[PDB]
Amino acid sequence: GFDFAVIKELKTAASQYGATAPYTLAIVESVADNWLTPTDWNTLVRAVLSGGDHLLWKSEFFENCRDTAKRNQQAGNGWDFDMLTGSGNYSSTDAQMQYDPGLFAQIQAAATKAWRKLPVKGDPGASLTGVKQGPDEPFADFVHRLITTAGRIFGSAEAGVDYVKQLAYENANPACQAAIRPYRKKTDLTGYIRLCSDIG
Amino acid sequence: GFDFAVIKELKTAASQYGATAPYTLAIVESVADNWLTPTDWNTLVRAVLSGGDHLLWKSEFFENCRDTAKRNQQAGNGWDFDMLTGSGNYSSTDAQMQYDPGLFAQIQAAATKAWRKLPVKGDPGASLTGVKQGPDEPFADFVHRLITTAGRIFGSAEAGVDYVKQLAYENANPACQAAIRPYRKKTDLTGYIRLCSDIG
Amino acid sequence: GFDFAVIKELKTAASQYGATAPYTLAIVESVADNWLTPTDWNTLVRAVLSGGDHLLWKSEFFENCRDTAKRNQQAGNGWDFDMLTGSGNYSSTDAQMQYDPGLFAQIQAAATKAWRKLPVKGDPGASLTGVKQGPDEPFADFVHRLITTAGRIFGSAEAGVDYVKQLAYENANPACQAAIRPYRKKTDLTGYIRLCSDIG
Amino acid sequence: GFDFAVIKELKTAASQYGATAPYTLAIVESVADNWLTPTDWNTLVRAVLSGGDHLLWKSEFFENCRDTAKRNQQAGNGWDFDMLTGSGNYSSTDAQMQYDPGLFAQIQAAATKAWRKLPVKGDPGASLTGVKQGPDEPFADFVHRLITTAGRIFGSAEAGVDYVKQLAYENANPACQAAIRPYRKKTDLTGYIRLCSDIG
Amino acid sequence: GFDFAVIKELKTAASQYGATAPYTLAIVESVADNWLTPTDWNTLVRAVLSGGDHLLWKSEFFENCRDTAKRNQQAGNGWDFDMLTGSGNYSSTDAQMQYDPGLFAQIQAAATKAWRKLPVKGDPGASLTGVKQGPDEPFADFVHRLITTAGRIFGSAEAGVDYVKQLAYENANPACQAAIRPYRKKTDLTGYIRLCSDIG
Amino acid sequence: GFDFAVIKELKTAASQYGATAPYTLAIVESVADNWLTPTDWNTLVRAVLSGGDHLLWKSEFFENCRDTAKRNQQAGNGWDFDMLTGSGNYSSTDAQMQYDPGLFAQIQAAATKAWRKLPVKGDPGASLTGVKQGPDEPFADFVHRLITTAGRIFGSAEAGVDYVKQLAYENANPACQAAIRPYRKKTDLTGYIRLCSDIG
Amino acid sequence: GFDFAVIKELKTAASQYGATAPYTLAIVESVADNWLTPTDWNTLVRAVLSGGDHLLWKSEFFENCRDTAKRNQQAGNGWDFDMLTGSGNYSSTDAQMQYDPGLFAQIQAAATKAWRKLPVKGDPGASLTGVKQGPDEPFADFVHRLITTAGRIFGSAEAGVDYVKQLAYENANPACQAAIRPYRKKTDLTGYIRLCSDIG
Repeated sequence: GFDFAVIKELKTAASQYGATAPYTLAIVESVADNWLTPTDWNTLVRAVLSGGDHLLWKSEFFENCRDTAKRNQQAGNGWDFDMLTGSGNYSSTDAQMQYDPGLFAQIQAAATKAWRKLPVKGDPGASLTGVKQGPDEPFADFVHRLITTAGRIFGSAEAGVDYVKQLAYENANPACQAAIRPYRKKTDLTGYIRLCSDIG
Repeated sequence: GFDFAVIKELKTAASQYGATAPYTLAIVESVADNWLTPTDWNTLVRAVLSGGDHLLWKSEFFENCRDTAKRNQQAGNGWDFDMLTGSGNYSSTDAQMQYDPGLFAQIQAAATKAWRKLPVKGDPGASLTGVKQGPDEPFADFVHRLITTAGRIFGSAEAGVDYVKQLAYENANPACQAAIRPYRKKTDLTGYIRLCSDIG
Repeated sequence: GFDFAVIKELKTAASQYGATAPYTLAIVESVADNWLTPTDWNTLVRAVLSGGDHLLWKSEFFENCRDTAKRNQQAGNGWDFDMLTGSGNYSSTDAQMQYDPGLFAQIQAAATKAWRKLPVKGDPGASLTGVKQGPDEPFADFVHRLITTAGRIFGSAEAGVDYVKQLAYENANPACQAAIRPYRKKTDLTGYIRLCSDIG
Repeated sequence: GFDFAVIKELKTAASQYGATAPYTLAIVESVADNWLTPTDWNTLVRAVLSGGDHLLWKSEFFENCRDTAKRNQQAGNGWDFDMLTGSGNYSSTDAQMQYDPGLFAQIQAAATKAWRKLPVKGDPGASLTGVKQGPDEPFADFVHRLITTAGRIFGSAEAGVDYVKQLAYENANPACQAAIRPYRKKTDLTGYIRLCSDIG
Repeated sequence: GFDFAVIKELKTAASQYGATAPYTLAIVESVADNWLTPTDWNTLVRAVLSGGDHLLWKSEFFENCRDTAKRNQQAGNGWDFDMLTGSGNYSSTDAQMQYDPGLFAQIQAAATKAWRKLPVKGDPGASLTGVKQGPDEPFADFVHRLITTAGRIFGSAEAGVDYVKQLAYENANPACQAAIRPYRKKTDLTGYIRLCSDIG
Repeated sequence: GFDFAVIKELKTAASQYGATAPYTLAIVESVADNWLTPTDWNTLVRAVLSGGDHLLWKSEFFENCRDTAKRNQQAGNGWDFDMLTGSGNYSSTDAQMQYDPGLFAQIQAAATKAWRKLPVKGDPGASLTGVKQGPDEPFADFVHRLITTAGRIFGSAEAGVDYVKQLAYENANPACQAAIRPYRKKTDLTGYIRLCSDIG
Repeated sequence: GFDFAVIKELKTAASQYGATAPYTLAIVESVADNWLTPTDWNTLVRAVLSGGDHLLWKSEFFENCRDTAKRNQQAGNGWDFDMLTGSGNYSSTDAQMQYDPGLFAQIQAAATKAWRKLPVKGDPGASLTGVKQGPDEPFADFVHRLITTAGRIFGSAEAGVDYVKQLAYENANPACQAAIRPYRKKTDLTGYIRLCSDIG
């Protein structure tokens, strides 16, 4: 089916998380769940994504998939042109929907393979390590935001380290961080959540 | 074909990088390139991997793939039992090799889908952030090792940050780090490669 | 097949590890993988091993296996003499190879049962607890050697204890141990690998 | 024939020298020596190179070469579609190998023309002017490396100038450069090779 | 067609830039655009160029092109003598114009291949690094001249470096350079264009 | 008709003004006035412009225009392939000129729609806010240049503001600006044109 | 037969020794040992050598050898055109191999005569008299290198003279030469080999 808003949302996450974050490809493959055409899949993506990424993925589609077609006719499928074009001649919606289910397996695998291929820019997440917690904002909630998105981008929650500790420290508001740095070194989450829980 | 050593190597990388590092799944899908049986694929993996991971992936194989079979017979493939068991009745090597190429697409997609599913433990890389550069070891080569594997695990080379700077610092030998910390703060790779290039 | 060198190697390990170390019986059963004659198995072992061990195992073979034959003819196998002698009358290589596969199961089980029976001397590993690390030798590599072989003999890596700590200590070179004992008590592997990493 | 490693090597040189260094195009035209298909030539290059470069060169291939086809049919060749597509309809390996030798001349000229067209990024060589000679590394060998690669990139050995002299100076180790700068100004290669030839 | 003046101009650029500067071969291949005879091409070049270069290129023409003819008759072109002489027997203008278009591809490729081969002297550009800006001449325009021609010869605009900075410095008039050297070190183009913009 | 020089000129303005300045699209649509082929329009633009921009615009041409073709055949035009390819099969110049005038309306609208789509880099005008008036150059003429081009890029003459006042100030020569800043704050164009009108 | 590497090696020696050193012509005549075509001999040499040398030798070949042909037909050989062209009409490999053995004598003599004719530049050996022994390098081995190559170029080992003595002296490292010059004048090889045999 046509996913509209969640597509927009993953595009937003793609610009913040990058088309490499376990998040993004997880959602990719999640949407790939449905028997549907790569044609509109890719029109959709080039709508959210930017052109050359798209057309490159689809050109490598043509190349590798028609090599697969070589193999398929070595095995003798008798296919690979029309659907395995994205749209060959009359793939107008349903005429493309005429997929073989194993042909659907092929097309879905190829689309996700493509999407898997091309590299992201390489720097959409800097915000994570960046400025701080907002001063008025609650601290532990900010830290929770931090570790959750750090798992999102780093790929695991188990990135937490004195690196992450001083990341939160610098990111804490001047009040809370100014309490923590004189508080102790080797200070753990319990100390922070204990201390800075007020407004004043 | 039977990949032996590189399989061993990815298993080693899986215990160090984890079955989440872009490295590991990249190699997974790279090996998935060949028309072959998921049966020996999975026997291989359960040989390198540990059992429950394997049999769980293959049970979810059965479940989701026989739902796919529901759909396939809604479309009317007339298949999904024998090959889409891993081995149904007489999948003895070649009799399994009797795959439909679209059936191969399905099985490869399902295997990689499974492997994609289950979570790693969550902490095979601690060594990265860990002890140091060896004292006798050359420093810049160590740093190169660091950023390369940091890209391996973090998923991008663009993790480098004053975090990574003090990571190298602590990791540098007492000589080089003892030169760098008095040297300057805000010190970049050029400074390190400049300074500590000797033996004495 | 004829394993030559690895047999020699396990014999070496048997004199150092003893025919009790999980290592040795693991390799025993690993070699037992093949449909082959206990005859040459045992000629091989008595070649590496020493006679009375061998002939005793094979005498208990005769005894328990011919009791098994009692049972087999209670069930009525109609066998147990020729092959279940090791060589009865014309077991000359292939004529012995005429094994029943369930007969092979029996013979392999009996051979490994025998090998399992007789006791080792009781002291081939003293070297482990013994003299030291060589002075010029690297320390942490020595310690790694220590814990690996300690797992080999003790049967688990989880023998490591302040016992093992002072074992390494005494075993460390006079330099490193003379650094460690004044360094601290309750000192862990991190401390050792940290300190003694040099040559001078 | 299939050049594998040297292709990898020129790709490495392309990232260091750039697809403009006399080196790179010299090797390009050197490989172009053989009667072979631009199809796999270009698949190869897009394998080493990055996509848009490739497909752009091949699109301009289509454009200019089909203008050439205009001319060819003004002269009346009766060709330019199938081979002069890269693969028109059945250029499957040998069916493409069905080239006319003058048609091969055309295709080789067109491929090299394309490759000649598109511009490099513009900065893969900075290393040349960059950090230094390694301190332990021998100096004159480093200088030799310098002038050789300077010829590689600049296109001639006759770039050597007091620019290059102070380039080597800065690049020399602190020992050798600290000897040379007090040594003299207007110092030539003979002076450097004379002075810094030791270890200490 | 007969290019007269631009040929003269590239010859001038060849004596200043050398028959290696991306400029010169770019113009070479640009003129090669037309279906025409290598005969007058080469008469033209030996008119601008100097003899041995020419006749050497054309001798290697004969050699490599008649090896190509070997191959062509292995493929069976049935040609290579008359046109693939430059003029065999009756190549008098139009009778040479009787080229096959694939034969034209061959001849153009061969001519440009030749021209590509032979080496320049090795030092036509010294003027670039040389004397200075004229004193009365405007400085920034001179610098623009510098970087443009430096791109011409070096092959890229990205040669600009403190080398090029002191090149302009020395090249600046005594007034402007005498202002700049006391002005600052690490001075960029903005500083120069800012300062020396006057006459007095 | 073939516009040559003005095309070059708009390309120059595109690199200085950007393909967003009201100037550039005004000229675009001005040239679009003529019944002509998008084919050569786009060959022209990709000649001045850079490839991916072009081919992207034309790919979106294919996509949206063949959706328009969907609609056209819902209305039943019976067209959209050959001309609405840019060149389908025999669009060789006149055979493309066989456009329907409403088909020309479509193609012109599509071409300008494309050109309208893709984004400029985002920074070709910095010169505007940049260095200054040349010292010898007349001031008010420079200011006139400023406001005219500021209208060109900003899209209106009504950008003039104390921002623009200090822009001219900084841009004025040291003489004139050094007269104006002590002259007054809130100084208008009349003051500047009054004061700095001399040479000395 | 095709000598590849040794040809490369003599070319290297030709650039260092010059095509006059007894070495080079000795190797020339050594290779001339085989009944083979001067055609590929000369293609080979012009591959290692540089063109005008080659074609000049072969032009004088034509001249003197066709004078020899004058004489041959005064004696009435009835030959000298085809083979005594290098390749007359159908000297394609074997058809050239159709040499008369006395004709081979003629062609070999002519080729070596040519090669004997033309003069070397006149200065490829300066290195010999040049910089020094490397400081770390062993001295007597360096001296051995010296006299061996001095025999190579000078044509005899009996060049050794107080000239050669001070050549080695200057060439000795500062240590050894600084020992020798105060050691004695009229010092012979025995003194040097005696003294400087150490490292320190």
